[PDB]
Amino acid sequence: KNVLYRR
Amino acid sequence: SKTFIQVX
Repeated sequence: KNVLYRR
Repeated sequence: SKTFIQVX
């Protein structure tokens, strides 16, 4: 589960 | 699974 964030 | 959480 690769949780990434994009602002 | 690549989850891209958008923040603003």
